[PDB]
Amino acid sequence: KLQDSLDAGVGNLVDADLAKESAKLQSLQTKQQLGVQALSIANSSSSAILSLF
Amino acid sequence: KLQDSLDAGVGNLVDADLAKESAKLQSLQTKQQLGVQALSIANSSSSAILSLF
Repeated sequence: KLQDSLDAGVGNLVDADLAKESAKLQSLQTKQQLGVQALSIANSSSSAILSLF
Repeated sequence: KLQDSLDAGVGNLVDADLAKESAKLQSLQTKQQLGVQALSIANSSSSAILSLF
């Protein structure tokens, strides 16, 4: 019983809660796509000046 | 006879009614599956915003 409680305690110390990581994963994938889109918007600022010339 | 009645009384105090636990077990397994499905629905809320960009 003592060996089982030491192993369960190690699990309390280091194990991930995977049900919570699933939510973090989905939101982070959406954030990465929005970040690529925002960088694409920032890249195009120079093209606006071409119209004046 | 007194020893048998003391042992039966301990059983009245602590024993589980397993026919009732079988119903609780089945309903709880269904509830766990529905909870995983509900968490899966909640995880997907961010993906709706990607359409606007």
